[PDB]
This record gives sequence, structure tokens and C-alpha cells, in this order.
Amino acid sequence: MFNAFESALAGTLITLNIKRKGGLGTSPMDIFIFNKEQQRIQQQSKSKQEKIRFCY
Amino acid sequence: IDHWQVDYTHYEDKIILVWVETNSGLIYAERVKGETGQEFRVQTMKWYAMFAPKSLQSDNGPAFVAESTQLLMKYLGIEHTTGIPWNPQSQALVERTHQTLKNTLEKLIPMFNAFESALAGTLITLNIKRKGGLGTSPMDIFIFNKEQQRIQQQSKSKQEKIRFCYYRTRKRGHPGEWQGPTQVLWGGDGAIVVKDRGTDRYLVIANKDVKFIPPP
Amino acid sequence: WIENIPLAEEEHNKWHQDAVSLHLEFGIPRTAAEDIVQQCDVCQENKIDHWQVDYTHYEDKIILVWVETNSGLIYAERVKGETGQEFRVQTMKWYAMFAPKSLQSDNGPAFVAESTQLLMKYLGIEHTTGIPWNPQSQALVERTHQTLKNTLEKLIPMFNAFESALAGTLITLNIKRKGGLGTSPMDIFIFNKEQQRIQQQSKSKQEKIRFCYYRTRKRGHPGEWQGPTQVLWGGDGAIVVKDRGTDRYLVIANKDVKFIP
Amino acid sequence: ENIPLAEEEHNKWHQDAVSLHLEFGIPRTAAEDIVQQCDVCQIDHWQVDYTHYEDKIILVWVETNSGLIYAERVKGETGQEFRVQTMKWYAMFAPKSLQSDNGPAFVAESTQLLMKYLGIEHTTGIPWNPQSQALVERTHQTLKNTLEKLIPMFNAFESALAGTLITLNIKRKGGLGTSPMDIFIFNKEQQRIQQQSKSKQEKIRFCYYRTRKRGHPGEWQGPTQVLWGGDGAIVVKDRGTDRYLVIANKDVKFIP
Amino acid sequence: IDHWQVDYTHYEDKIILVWVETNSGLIYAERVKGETGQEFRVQTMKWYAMFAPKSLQSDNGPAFVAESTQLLMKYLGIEHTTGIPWNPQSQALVERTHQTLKNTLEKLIPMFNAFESALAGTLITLNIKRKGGLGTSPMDIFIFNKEQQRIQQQSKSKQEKIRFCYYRTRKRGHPGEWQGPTQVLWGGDGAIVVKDRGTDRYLVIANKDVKFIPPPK
Amino acid sequence: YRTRKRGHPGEWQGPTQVLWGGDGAIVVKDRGTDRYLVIANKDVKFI
DNA sequence: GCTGCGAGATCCGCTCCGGTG
DNA sequence: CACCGGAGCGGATCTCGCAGTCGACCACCCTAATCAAGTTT
DNA sequence: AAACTTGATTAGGGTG
DNA sequence: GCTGCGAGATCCGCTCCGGTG
Repeated sequence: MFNAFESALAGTLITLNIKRKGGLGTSPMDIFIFNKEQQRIQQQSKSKQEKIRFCY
Repeated sequence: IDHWQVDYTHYEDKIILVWVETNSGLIYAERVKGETGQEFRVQTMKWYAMFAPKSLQSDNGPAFVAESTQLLMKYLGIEHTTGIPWNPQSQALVERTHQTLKNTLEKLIPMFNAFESALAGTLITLNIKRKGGLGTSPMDIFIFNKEQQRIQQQSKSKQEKIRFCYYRTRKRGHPGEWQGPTQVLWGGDGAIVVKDRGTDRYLVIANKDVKFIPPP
Repeated sequence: WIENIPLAEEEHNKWHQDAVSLHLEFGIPRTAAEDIVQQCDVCQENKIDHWQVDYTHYEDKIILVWVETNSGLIYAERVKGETGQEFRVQTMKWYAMFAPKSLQSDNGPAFVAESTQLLMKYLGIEHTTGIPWNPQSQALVERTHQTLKNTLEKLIPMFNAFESALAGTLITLNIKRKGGLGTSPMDIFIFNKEQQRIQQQSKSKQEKIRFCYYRTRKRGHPGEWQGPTQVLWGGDGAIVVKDRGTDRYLVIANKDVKFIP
Repeated sequence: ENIPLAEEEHNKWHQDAVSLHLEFGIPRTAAEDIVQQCDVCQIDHWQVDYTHYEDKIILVWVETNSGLIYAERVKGETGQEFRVQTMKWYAMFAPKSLQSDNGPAFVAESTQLLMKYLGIEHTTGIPWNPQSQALVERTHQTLKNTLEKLIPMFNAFESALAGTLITLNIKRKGGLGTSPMDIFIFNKEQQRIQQQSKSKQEKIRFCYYRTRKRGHPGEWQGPTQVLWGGDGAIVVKDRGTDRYLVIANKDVKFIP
Repeated sequence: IDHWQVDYTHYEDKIILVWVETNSGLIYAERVKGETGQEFRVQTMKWYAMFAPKSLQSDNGPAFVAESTQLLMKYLGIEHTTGIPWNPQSQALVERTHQTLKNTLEKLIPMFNAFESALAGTLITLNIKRKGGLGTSPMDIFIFNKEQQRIQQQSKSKQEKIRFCYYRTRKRGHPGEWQGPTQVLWGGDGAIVVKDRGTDRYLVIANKDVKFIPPPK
Repeated sequence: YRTRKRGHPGEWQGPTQVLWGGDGAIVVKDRGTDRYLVIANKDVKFI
């Protein structure tokens, strides 16, 4: 479909990093990027204020 | 936090609109030509630009209970409580804040050509140079509180998600085929928690075997 | 944040950012970061609470526009004239609102008026008058005034009082207006000051200079004492010091320090 | 839905679709649709330039909004090289839209066609917008300045290129410790979410609508368009108020 | 304990390698042919035979800071601390050690044929015959310190319960927050013993700024 | 035992009880303040 | 008119017997 | 007297061999030995 | 008369 | 100082809707 093997490489790349979507109909790209949002330090660091108890 | 109170005060024939924060005790003041509604509309616009109020107390005086004042507190979106201020916890701080206000005005005003420079001086002394407890000043308390608000906000916004991975836990031996979807109860370093649906059983799950997901 | 600091200069000598990005990433005190930039020749080879104030005429109303150089946070108030003394009043009140460290401005009269400079001294501010040469700040400030007059032009019909609508643009731009993940320049500033506080309670011991002798360990084997050098950032159980050899901040546990009183 | 309440606010104060998204947590394509539709004020959106550094033709990409960037070193500014470049460029992203200028490889028909194969907005024209153009210039100047720092540190040029890229994309930060990458990731989050939640579902539909007075159903009103169909609700402009409204689907009659 | 300090000293063209125990005040010394690393390695092998060092101070001199001297300290598993001598706590002891030493040498060296005999004499006077307090010698203080460092003393402590505590710190009387919780390191009277997590420092806490934490039930 | 001020030695103090030994330093009561202290092993003389 | 099954080592569950407050 | 632990047996699970029997070639990274030229005693 | 020392360039072994 | 899960065809366990003695 392409002039370029490597544009076709782009095409495969595109598709499976995106266009392949499954389960809930989501790419990997969804999940990476989502998790980068969930990999955030600040909300992640903000939670320190919440109480600790110990326990036995 | 960001709960304030207004009172008009007269320091030597100069009307001074006295904004008083209830928790931090950080104060604001500006010289006033008259106690009319419209002038207070300008002052609480500028003030709402400088301070980011949630909420307010005051007396029932005309400017506050004035219609377009109230409408403007809604248009700016503040909770405005007019009424006979009844609260000793507030009115003690309001009263002493006025007392120390005219106290330190009477200190600094000789030192300054303009009086607004002087009252600005008093704002500096109380907001900033005044230090108590372990040595924090009011503006430090206030800035800390404003920050604490947004801390609550972001912390919520990550609480809101409730993500679910797929995992591979136990079942006979070694590593099984993928499992779940079950939500992230808790994040670890290199692991998390889940529930095991079949056994209803929470599990300590190393991220070696965890795939992370939006439930939707 | 002893550990972060050497590591942060180490990142910077590599990657050459703002002192900002290091402060924010590495969670250090920022003025160490600013020191790294000043101690990074490269970012000195290529070049908080710092402001610039420019009078601006909108509709024959002199508007004294303070522009914070980092956050993009801004103040302004209608001023009667460009007089020195009225500006002295405005910077006294405004210095009561903010905690400005430093300032830029042009050579216009009120700024170069002598008692204004004596007053910026009286409050302990670094005031720099000069033809502002920096596109970093001047793009921000030019853009600031364009957006200012444009948004005034939006808001002033909605309010009787032009002062109320001036407060309007202050509201929309410093509060309502945001960026990125929700950054209003106000909240940026609030962060800057709150993070200035916690260093600031460390700063009281820092402003007084200490020197120390210091050493490091190899497989735990302590090397000889090194220094005398300044005690750069006091930590809990340690400090920071610079290696005179590598030109690098370094953590030294208090056991491996002798403070020089 | 926050989207019509945000609209109620923008009709008052008239902020940036940036700050409407940010304030209200609405979509930015929603927020952009507001600012486009608000007569007072009347993403995935980029720009390219070629440029030479040390006789190295280097493709550029600069996002218009997060500001975040991509580039690649290039042999020549010709169409086909670029065509593969934008294949991959597209491939690293989910680009909606673009600006560029009228240059040949940009305006090139197979390349433009190729946008249409991608189904994407291409705009060539003398780029007029100082919003963009300053940022573009800052990018080039900052960038080659950062090369001038970094490239001696590298065996490879394009390694060093990756270095400058990292600096600007990532290691540099602004705001709260926001590199443009932080920004972009956040943008794509709620934008892909609104996009998936809204765009593919249904388009160009009208309805009759009512509002409840103490729960008492109003008359059936409109016909007007369904602007954003929600989960259990929609978004509609009441024509008289010039204001958008959340309407529950039970108070909707969808006009086929 | 077993924290020692060395300084070479010349007494009448005789190098004397003077070991100084930083607590008991006990010493070892010997006439030395040279300040060389190698001779010192031999001296500290003999001395590690006559004593059981954990740890050491000395100056930065060539013998000490020498590589194989350091490797010898580690070969014996001793903590070797080299430095610009900066302490008046121990350098008081070492200063009056060498002053008193040369004093006593100057007393005894006529009384014996050999300077090694008389030097040993000085060691006898100052380690053994020198007595203080209730009449304890510094050598007695050393043996006592060594005798009390026993791991059967570790055993009893291992047998015991531990209880835990929150704690806070007063600044100008302004109490800090409750912290930790932490072990009670030791029960005191009106206080206890704990460590700071943050500064990694043994601290005393007044029992009011202690909250004794309840055990399980 | 004895204490430091800017590193500079105080005089020897006590005798006071040997109460809790730690690693590198111990516990005594300050009889002066009726409060316990901690003293580097090099800063102690046991009896 | 032709088609993948069995051997090796783990892992969990069920049954019988014994110990604990 | 119910719950838990130890030893033995049964059911379930993951990987690989029988498909003949195994070895050359290209390219990159890491480790090691010798000639021409230059020093001394 | 003897020795001792250094820069490049080829022989083996482990990964695609 | 490290670990076989993933793409590709088939099929049973269920529900929602329609027809009718």
C-alpha cells in the first residue's frame, strides 16, 4: 500500500499501538498514557497527609 | 480556610474597610472614601482579585446587604453571610485585630508621608513581620492554606480513578493465564493490592504480573 | 534535601535547564538551584518574587501594572499620575500585598525618583531601572499589557466602576485563567511562596555563613578531612558542600563533617 | 455534565478554552467549541518548519498548545522524505490538525492527499498568528542554542538532537513542574476521553426538549440540535437565552 | 571503648608510638625505629595482639594513611579514622598524655639501663600505678570497660519486652507534634530513651511528651 | 562525662550513674537539670 | 480418504490422625 | 468441642520429545600477542 | 656487548 | 542476579426476542 517499507512500518506501528484495541476497546497507547497520568508523583505524593495507624 | 470577615473602621476620619481572615488571621485593609455600596463593590472586586475567598462574614450594614453587592458576591461566587456577628471566636479576633490595627497605625503613621503607605506598613507588620508559635507569620499560614486546598483537590483527582489491571495470581502452580479485571485498591512500589474474585481474597501482587487498566 | 542537590547539579551540567526545573524535579531548596545555574557556566554562558512594573495608559487612565517575571502573575491598580510619590504609596501597599524580592523597570521618573529608590531600599528590595533588555521578561510584559487592554475592553462595559473592571481583568487572568493542568499564575506564586517558606525556615541558619571540614568514605573507609569550605545546605543528619575539585555539590553526613565555628 | 455550566460561565466572564477545561474539567474540544461559538471571544494542533543547523536540514514539529515538540534530521526538504516523516510523525501521535506555510513539500498534492488519507486538517498559508509564531521562534532559537550546549557531548548528532529534544520536552519544566510533555499527556487524556466518549457516537441530530418547574414538566420546546449527548443527558442551547443546557434524556424527544 | 588514638612522639631521638585509649586513658607505647608505615604495621599487629581495637583515631601521617596500613586495619577489622586532629576532648588526653609521658620518661630513664626498660616503667606508672577516683587505675578502667561489654549483657536485654511510644519536641516550650511511634530504648525517671528517625540520634523524651503505647490484648 | 559548646569542651562532670549505654554514646542524668543527656564514648570516663 | 499424544515435575484439594484453648 | 497442622493420595497445570542429524556465514563487541622505533647500563 | 618500554595491527571467543 | 505470553480459529454457557399447540 506504500511507497515505503518504513511507512508501512509506521502503519503497523500505528495500528497495533493504537488500532488494535480490545477488552474494553482500548489500545496499549491508552494504557501507557493513562498510566503516565497515574504515574504522577504529586497526587501520588499529596496522599501523605492521610492518616496512618499502626497495627499487630 | 479562605473564610473572611469585613468590618468598617474609622481611624482618624479615614474610613478603612477591614477584611479579616478567620483561620490564618491574615488581614487586608484599604482606605475608603465612604461606606456606600458601590465603593465596597470596587473594594471586594479588587480584594477578590487579590484574595481568593470561599466565604465571608459581615454585619447587616447597607453596603453588604445592598442588592448588587450580594448579586456581585454570587457573580464572583462567594458565600456571603450577613447578620449580627455572634461568634466569640471570630469577634475576639476581629476586635483585637482592630485594636492592634489602630495601635500599629498609631505606631507607623508618623513615619510616612502618605497614610496609605502607613496602613500598608501596618499590614506588613501583622501579615508578615509578626511571628508567633514556632515563628510563622500570617501570610505564611494563609499561603500554606491556599496550597492545602489544591493539595486536597489533586489528591482527590487521583482518588477518583479506581483503576483495574489484569494479573496472573496462583491457581495450581507457577504462572497462569491472565486474570481479572479487578481494581487497584492500593499502589505499591513494584506491587499493588487486588481482590481475588473467586475467593474474595485480597492479594499482594507484584507488578511483574500486573497490567494496569482504565475500567472503562 | 541534601541528596537531591548534588544529583541535581549533576543533571544540570548534563542537561542545562532552568533552576526552576531542577527545583521542581529534585525537590530541593530553589536558591541552590539558582546557584547551580549561576555555578553552571554553560547557562551563564547562554542567557521568584521578581517583578517588572510598567505604567500603561488605557483610555486615558494611567494603570500601574506590576508583572511578576516567573509565574506570570500580575498586579495593577489605577494610578492618578506617573508621580514618584503616588508610586511610593502604590509600592508600599503593593509590598504589603506581596513579598517582592526584586524588580525590573525602565528609567521613567517615578522609578528613578530618588526617594523611591530610597524606599525600595527602605523595604529591602533590589530595584533595577534600565532599558529592559530581556525578551524573557519583555515578551511576558508586552504580552501582559496586550492581554490587559484587550480584556479590559471586554470587561469594562459589564461594570459601572472602571476600578471594579480593572479588578475584573485581575480576576480573569490571575485566577480564572489557567494553563496546562490548571495553573493560574496565582497558584504558581502561592506554590513559590510556600516552598520559599520551608527553605526560609532553613534560610535563617544559611544567611549566617558556616564553614566546615568534611570527608567522605570509600567502602565506609573515611577519607581525610577536606575543606575548609562553606556549609552549603543544612540537612537533618547531614549537609551539602561543594567539591572544590569537581565543582559539584556533595552531601556529607554530620559524622563526616566538622563544622568550623 | 460540567459542560453547559462551564458554558454559562464563559458567556459571563469569557475565559480561555484552556481555562474552561481547567476550571470546569470539561473537554478542551468542548471548551474550544465554546470559544469558537462565543461571539465575544470571536488541539492536537501543530506546526512544522524546516531549518538548517550546521548544514543539517532538520524537520520540526511544534504543538500549538501544550507547546510540546517533535523534530527529525532530514536529508532534504522534499516531499517524499517528508511524507514518510509525517507517516511516522502521525504514528507517534493522534494528530487532529495542523498549521504550516505554503512550501512545496508541505503543499505537495500527494502529501496533502496523504493528510486526507489520514483524514486530517492541513492548513498552509503565511502563518499569521503571533501566538504560534513567537513560540515557533522560541523553539528554534532555544533549540539550536541547546544544541550549541549539547552536541559536543555526543558522538552522534542525532543523539544530541534527542538530547535537546529531551531538554525542551521533558527536563525543562514550567508551572508546577510541568514540562510540555506533562501537559500533552494530560491533554490527550481528557481529550481522547471526550473524543471516545462523544465524537464517534452520534452526530447532527435535533430534539424537542422541556425543563421542570419544581419537577413539573415544561412544554416541549425547540426543535434544536443535540450538541453533546451525555450519559443520561445531553447538551442544548436554548435559543432565547443564548445559553447551553444540560437536559436529561427523559426530557428529550430525539427528532429522527 | 576500644576507641584509641595514636600520635608518634620523639623523645631524645627516640620515636615513640603512643597509643591512647580515648575513655579509660589507658595507653600503650614503644620505642620505634622509624615512623614508617611498615614498622607501624608491625607495631599495630603487636598492639592488636595486646589489645582488641574496634576503632581508632590518628593524624593523617604517612604510616597511617598508607594503603596497606589501611588494608591492615581492615584485615583486622578496625575502624581507622584519619584526620586533621580537631578534637579537644581527646586531644586534651593526648596532649597531657605526651607531656606526662615525657615527664615520667624523664623521671625513670636514669633509674634503668635500657630506655625500653624505663619506657616500660612509664607505662607501669601511668597504666598500673596511676590510680584515681576510688583508687581505680586507668588499666583497671580499661579492664572494667572490656569486662562490661559482654554479649551475655546482650542476652538479658534480648530477653526483655519492648514497648513503643509517640513523641514530640518542645521549642521555646511550644510542643511539636507526636512523632513516630518508636521503641522505648530505655525507661527513665521522668523521661525515657529513644532515637530520632529523622536525625538518627539518640534522644531523651520527657514522659509527658511520651505517650506510652498500649500492648496487644 | 562532659559536653561541648561549638565543639569546645566543657569540663568533666559527674560522677553519675551508668544508665543506658547506646552505640557511640550513653545515657546519664544531668544532676544539674534533672534531665538525661547523651555523651559520646570518647566524652565519657567510666569508673 | 486422513486427525497429537505422553512423560516429567509442581501445586492445590480431600481424608485420616493428632494437638490447642 | 471447632480450628489448625502433618502425612498420604487424587486431580489439575506447564514444558518438551517423536517428526534424519546438525553445522557454515555475516556483523559487532571484548581480550590478547608481536613488529618498528626509542631508552638505559 | 647486554637489557627494558610503547604505538597499531592482527588472532580467538561470545552475542545478535 | 533472572521468569513464555500472544495471535488465530472454534465452541459451550448464558440472555433477548419472536412464534405457537
